[PDB]
Amino acid sequence: HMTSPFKLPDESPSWTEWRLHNDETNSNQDNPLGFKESWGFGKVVFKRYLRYDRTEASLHRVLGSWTGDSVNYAASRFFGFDQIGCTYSIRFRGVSITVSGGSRTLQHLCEMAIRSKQELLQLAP
Amino acid sequence: HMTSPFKLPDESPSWTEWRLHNDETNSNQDNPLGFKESWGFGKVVFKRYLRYDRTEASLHRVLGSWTGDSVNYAASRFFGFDQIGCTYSIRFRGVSITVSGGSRTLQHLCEMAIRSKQELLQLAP
RNA sequence: UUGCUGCUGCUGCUGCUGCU
RNA sequence: UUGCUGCUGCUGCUGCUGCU
Repeated sequence: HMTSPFKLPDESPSWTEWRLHNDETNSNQDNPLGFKESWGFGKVVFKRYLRYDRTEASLHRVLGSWTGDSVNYAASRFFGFDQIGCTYSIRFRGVSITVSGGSRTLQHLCEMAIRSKQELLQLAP
Repeated sequence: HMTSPFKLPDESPSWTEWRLHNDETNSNQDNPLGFKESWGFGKVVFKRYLRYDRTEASLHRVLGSWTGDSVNYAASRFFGFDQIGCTYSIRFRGVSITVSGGSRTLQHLCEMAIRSKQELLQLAP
């Protein structure tokens, strides 16, 4: 058991739900069920698939999936004298963004990760 | 010879200039000579080190180092039926951002790359 | 484009090394 | 933190493969 940086649980679709969504949507790279994101600290990675429908209500919900404080609490379990690498990644509609650097830069990594997340999820389709 | 996506030439400092800058600046991860960025198309990568001093004039100059059109002109030299991977990376003050995906998403990659570049270069120190 | 296995080729990050 | 060499460990992207 490990404390996760995420504050919402994973919502990965089953294979059947994915196949049903594929049968009832025209392009499904344009209209996925949601997006995937992950936070890596040294060799430990935590991942989420979150549903997102491009409304303001849904954007607000998924932007609450991690904060600077929840990331710092989870990441500090792995910190010591030497710096470790930290990475946030998010993929949505065929585009991935990663924000990465050493643990001494974690506050800045979170600031850039949250802004990347918001821009990507709001990208004109 | 290859057509580059960049519209400004490389400004990598020499080793001596870097050592002189290191002797006259207090922290040099806080106050680097500039930032590094690269555009990768399949296995071909183009890189720049650009000087940047955190003023509006300098931000405006370095945001002119590539556009959607200069990236598309350079990247289309490598396109064909199958998609290739495309990646933009930028590192500044210890934080790297990469934006990546397949060549069919290149317009969106540029849109997200330019926004990432601007946020990172404007990040509060 | 759900999740995962094996292969490939590139990148990015951390640490280390030897120049510059 | 200039640029580069060799090592390491993770990630991300493209393509391919076999489930789900």
